[PDB]
Amino acid sequence: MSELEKAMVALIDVFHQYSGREGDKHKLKKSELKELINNELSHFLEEIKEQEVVDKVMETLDEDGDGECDFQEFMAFVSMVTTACHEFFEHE
Amino acid sequence: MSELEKAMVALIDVFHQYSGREGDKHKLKKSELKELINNELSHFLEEIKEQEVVDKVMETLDEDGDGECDFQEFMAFVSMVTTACHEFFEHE
Repeated sequence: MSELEKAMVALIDVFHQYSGREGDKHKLKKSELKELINNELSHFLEEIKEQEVVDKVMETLDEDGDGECDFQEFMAFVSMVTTACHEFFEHE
Repeated sequence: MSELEKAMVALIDVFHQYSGREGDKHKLKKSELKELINNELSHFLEEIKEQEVVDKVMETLDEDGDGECDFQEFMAFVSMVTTACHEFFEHE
């Protein structure tokens, strides 16, 4: 019944879901990760002030596009992008 | 209407709330951060296999206990701890 719990804990669910799709149940794919952000989230993205944060995770993302991601990797990857844009509390 | 959106985006809300408590509205406090994790989350914690992940963020947390945290800092800090415990998809 809290914010970080229902929300943060909900993230742990996405991995059990998206990753629970195919046989694997503890490893994602650089493509399902880049898609996880530009698909599930993709909404408050406008100019992206942290071009280095999104270009850093998006770079390693398009750099391999041939391996799989982990749970701590797709986790620290979804947070950096959700914090890239400077305006995150102002949606007028 | 997605998992990463309602969840991940919900996190951006916690900062606008917990931090929106006092005058500041874009900076948390090492104490409200450590409390943000052990207060809002605190639930699926059992043995914590990543004693280094929780001891790493919990160390810098109890190391300063005198400054304030940012939004990308409290963000990458809440993800590392929610991924510290190895068992995150098995709650029997």
